[PDB]
Amino acid sequence: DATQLEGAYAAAWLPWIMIPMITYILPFPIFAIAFLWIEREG
Amino acid sequence: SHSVKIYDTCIGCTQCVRACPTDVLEMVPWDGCRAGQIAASPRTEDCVGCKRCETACPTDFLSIRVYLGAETSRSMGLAY
Amino acid sequence: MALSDSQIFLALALALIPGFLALRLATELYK
Amino acid sequence: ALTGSMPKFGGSTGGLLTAAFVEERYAITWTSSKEQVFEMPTGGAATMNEGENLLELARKEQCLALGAQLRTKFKPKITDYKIYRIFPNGETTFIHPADGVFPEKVNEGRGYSGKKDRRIGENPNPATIKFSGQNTFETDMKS
Amino acid sequence: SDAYISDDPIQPYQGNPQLGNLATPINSSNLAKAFINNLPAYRPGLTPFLRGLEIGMAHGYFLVGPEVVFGPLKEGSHGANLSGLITAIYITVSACLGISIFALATFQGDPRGTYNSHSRDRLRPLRKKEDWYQLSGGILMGSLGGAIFAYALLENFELLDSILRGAVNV
Amino acid sequence: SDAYISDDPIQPYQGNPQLGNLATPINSSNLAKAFINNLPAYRPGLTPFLRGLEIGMAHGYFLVGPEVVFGPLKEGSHGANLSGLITAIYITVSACLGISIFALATFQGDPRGTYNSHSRDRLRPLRKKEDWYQLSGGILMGSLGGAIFAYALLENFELLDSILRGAVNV
Ligand code: CLA
Ligand code: CLA
Ligand code: CLA
Ligand code: CLA
Ligand code: CLA
Ligand SMILES: CCCCCCCCCCCCCCCC(=O)OC[C@H](COP(=O)(O)OC[C@@H](O)CO)OC(=O)CCCCCCCCCCCCCCC
Ligand SMILES: CC1=C(/C=C/C(C)=C/C=C/C(C)=C/C=C/C=C(C)/C=C/C=C(C)/C=C/C2=C(C)CCCC2(C)C)C(C)(C)CCC1
Ligand SMILES: CC1=C(/C=C/C(C)=C/C=C/C(C)=C/C=C/C=C(C)/C=C/C=C(C)/C=C/C2=C(C)CCCC2(C)C)C(C)(C)CCC1
Ligand SMILES: CC1=C(/C=C/C(C)=C/C=C\C(C)=C\C=C/C=C(C)/C=C/C=C(C)/C=C/C2=C(C)CCCC2(C)C)C(C)(C)CCC1
Ligand code: SF4
Ligand code: SF4
Repeated sequence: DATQLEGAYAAAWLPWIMIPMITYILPFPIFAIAFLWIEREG
Repeated sequence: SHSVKIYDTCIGCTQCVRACPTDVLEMVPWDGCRAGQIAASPRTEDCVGCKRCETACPTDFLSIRVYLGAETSRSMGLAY
Repeated sequence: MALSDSQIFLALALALIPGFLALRLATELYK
Repeated sequence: ALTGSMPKFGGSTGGLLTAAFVEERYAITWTSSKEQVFEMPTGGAATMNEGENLLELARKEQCLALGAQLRTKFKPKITDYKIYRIFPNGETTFIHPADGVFPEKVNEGRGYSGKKDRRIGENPNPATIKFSGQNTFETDMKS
Repeated sequence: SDAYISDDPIQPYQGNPQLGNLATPINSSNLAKAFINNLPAYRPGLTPFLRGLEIGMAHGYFLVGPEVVFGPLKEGSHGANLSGLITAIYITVSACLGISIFALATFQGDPRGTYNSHSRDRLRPLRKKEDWYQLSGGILMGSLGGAIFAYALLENFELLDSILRGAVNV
Repeated sequence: SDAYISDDPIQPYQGNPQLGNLATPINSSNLAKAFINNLPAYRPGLTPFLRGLEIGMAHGYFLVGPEVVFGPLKEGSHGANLSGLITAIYITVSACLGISIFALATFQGDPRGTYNSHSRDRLRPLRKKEDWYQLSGGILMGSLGGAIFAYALLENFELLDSILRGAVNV
């Protein structure tokens, strides 16, 4: 029946790439950008 | 740095100066009380904020107040 | 009836307007 | 530039770290009449030499804790200690005693540096110094 | 009386008893120093890129294994080696992004702490940001290469096994 | 009368109205500068090798795709990914040969144009030939690695697909 993740909805390939980007690809760049922002010197 | 303020209810008992672990306080001549002395806080860049000076004060209310302010590496008591 | 792929892509493209308006308001409020 | 033998001590993990050499170090010098054991403010027991001793510590509070130990835990008292602040360029600054007496006594010439002629319960109440920058004790009036 | 008057195995660090360390056999013996001081982080004379390259090779190599044996793909050989390879790749890229942003944040004017010009830390010898960027590039290159070398040895384990048993001499 | 008497959004470049540029929102806003000045070509402090390494990684990665989808081998997965990989490899080696010969021809004595010692170009900061050779080596290393990383992700697309659908948790 459900051997893997599926989408019975329109553009069901979008979770497949959106969950990696939002959750483990773009976050460490965002953390690096915020760390460089809070540690930059006057 | 913290702000240590001394008010005119001071009686020059020196107990705040003796209780300071970091030597912020000293006694200066006043002629505003009969001891002839009043506390002063010039080296308030050294103040850690322990408020031992306030615990040592006998006047009600206190003649010395410490206001914890901007934290530096000296007021945080950091040996690292 | 169910939504189409083009209806999801319209949403994705149209949310770029609040997405960059939000960035403009965030930088106008000056961190 | 500072005179004195380092006290006889085996070393500890409680001593100087990076911040000693990149921010500031303190030194305390004192003269003892005999070679005798004191407690390091960093933990442990060291031996002060007969004569002039010089010890580098990380904080001014450690130098003042040692000095309070010297003048209270020893008979005769050691009251001639001097505390200096050492900067990373090597610059040494004599800080304690700031005058040359001892803060607990009263010297003619020190000068007021925290005095506020008030009575605490009459600071300006905060509604009036809102968008000013001053906060309630760094002011000049009395309400 | 006895405080540094008898000569013991544990000495003050660098002969200074007011330093916050002790000279114990683990940080001061000839074997411990000969091992540590010749590790790529501390080997004398090396450029930061070569230090980082050797650190990365050694690191990306062993980082493949934990997910090959324990990962979600462990029931099958090919997927297990791929999951270990991409885990090593991700950990390498995250660690090198951290090295780069450490160098970016630390070396701003005269740095604070051990990378200040007045610092006496013997255990942190990369004093310049150029050293840190060369190290980051080297660790990235070496670690990604060592990870794919471990991956290639695990993918061809059937061949490497038949070789090391002499099964190729028929 | 009105020529630089009213204060407009478009200013002279660097406050100099006799320079051949204008300060528009695309070359002078805080968002545009924050993006461009922190790109690896312009990020402050970086060694040329690390600049080139990150440029190459990003570049060799996307250069695999056009031939995978559109190439002569596109009717089959394995050959399409191989044609994309070798296209990225060839474009990388050609571009880095060009970087090397640009540095070889330009930096001869005092160079002419923007790499002359008197040049004021803010947009071309690799003033030395050593910077250009370190950049060429880094772009080559990073681009060949990013190309084979994209190739390895496309070869194992069946596995990466079953992973990202949770099909490996049976
Ligand atoms: C209703 C929500 C709200 C609103 C209207 C504001 C509005 C404002 N904030 Mg803010 N803020 C918020 C929520 C909000 N904040 C929350 C929940 C936090 C805690 C994280 C903060 C922490 C914060 C700080 C430290 C500062 C502000 C500041 C400001 C002012 C300047 C604008 C700005 O820089 O953006 C705000 C900057 C941010 C970074 C907002 C954080 C956005 C979210 C919460 C972070 C989530 C990150 C997440 C891990 C993403 C990673 C994954 C990714 C791939 C999706 C402005 C008036 C700045 C100021 O000048 O004060 C006057 C200032 O420096 N805020
Ligand atoms: C704030 C409302 C909101 C919330 C809580 C979510 C939550 C979610 N979305 Mg969704 N989304 C939203 C609005 C929202 N969405 C809108 C308005 C659109 C139309 C463009 C979409 C389009 C969208 C797609 C295509 C997908 C999701 C998906 C998801 C799921 C995974 C996370 C993700 O991939 O993000 C992806 C987000 C986007 C592509 C655009 C997000 C735009 C919103 C408006 C940002 C909201 C910012 C917020 C207001 C600021 C808060 C500040 C801070 C303090 C938190 C998650 C349950 C995934 C899913 O379905 O999982 C199975 C999926 O792939 N969303
Ligand atoms: C969770 C912990 C964990 C787990 C599950 C593993 C799992 C694994 N490790 Mg690993 N490892 C770990 C922690 C772990 N390790 C730690 C903490 C270290 C110390 C840093 C190591 C160091 C290590 C090394 C050096 C090797 C492994 C190898 C392996 C693989 C076993 C051999 C094999 O499958 O094929 C059989 C073996 C082969 C097919 C190759 C045989 C080895 C060749 C002939 C020589 C390798 C070069 C050699 C290291 C050069 C030395 C350089 C210099 C020091 C002289 C396996 C998947 C091996 C491997 O990765 O295979 C590719 C391997 O060589 N591990
Ligand atoms: C520390 C506790 C712990 C341990 C041992 C594990 C272990 C494991 N987890 Mg788990 N996990 C944990 C906590 C833990 N988890 C928590 C708190 C959560 C959230 C609730 C999860 C959520 C989670 C999920 C969703 C999954 C796992 C999975 C796994 C498995 C593979 C993951 C892996 O190998 O990563 C890689 C490990 C490394 C890259 C490095 C390992 C550390 C090395 C070995 C240290 C070696 C030090 C060395 C000895 C010192 C050297 C000394 C020197 C002198 C040489 C593995 C058996 C996966 C699985 O499929 O299960 C089978 C999986 O999908 N975990
Ligand atoms: C002719 C134009 C053209 C064509 C035909 C393609 C075709 C392709 N592109 Mg490409 N691309 C193009 C132009 C083009 N591109 C341009 C102009 C850019 C901007 C520079 C990109 C940037 C780009 C990226 C970033 C990626 C692609 C990918 C792909 C492949 C699609 C996904 C896939 O097959 O498997 C499905 C996807 C996967 C198997 C991997 C999923 C992505 C993982 C989870 C994360 C990737 C790492 C991420 C980029 C890290 C970000 C770093 C930093 C920015 C934060 C495909 C062959 C993907 C790819 O190459 O796959 C290897 C991909 O990741 N393209
Ligand atoms: C939600 C989908 C995925 C999220 C990924 C992106 C998340 C945000 C990434 C942050 C990059 C911004 C860097 C600003 C860089 C910049 O321009 O600096 C501007 C300002 C300070 O800049 P300075 O004045 O120092 O600029 C000087 C130099 O730039 C040159 O003079 O920084 C901020 O305002 C921080 C506040 C931003 C707060 C952001 C939160 C608002 C949410 C925005 C939503 C974005 C959606 C975009 C896609 C539609
Ligand atoms: C402390 C000690 C110990 C330990 C040790 C250890 C920890 C180990 C190890 C180990 C290891 C961990 C090793 C490693 C390694 C490695 C290697 C050997 C590498 C490599 C590589 C390569 C060769 C790569 C290549 C490449 C590149 C780079 C590019 C492209 C791709 C390729 C693949 C080609 C003991 C106790 C025992 C004793 C002694 C001392
Ligand atoms: C402007 C902009 C944009 C765009 C962006 C883009 C254009 C993108 C992209 C992207 C990309 C294009 C990305 C990339 C990447 C990459 C990577 C991630 C890499 C890698 C790699 C690796 C990891 C490699 C490795 C190796 C080596 C080196 C050696 C040996 C082999 C191997 C494989 C291991 C938008 C509008 C959206 C928004 C924002 C801004
Ligand atoms: C264009 C195009 C496209 C694409 C699209 C895409 C790829 C996208 C994306 C994306 C998206 C869809 C996005 C978005 C967004 C974001 C947002 C929407 C946001 C937000 C937020 C907010 C609202 C903010 C808030 C705040 C404030 C206010 C301040 C600060 C703090 C905070 C952060 C809290 C298509 C093909 C379809 C169509 C054609 C063309
Ligand atoms: S708060 Fe502590 S350190 Fe500060 S003046 Fe009072 S007693 Fe001295
Ligand atoms: S303890 Fe109080 S009353 Fe005594 S000298 Fe100090 S401030 Fe004055």
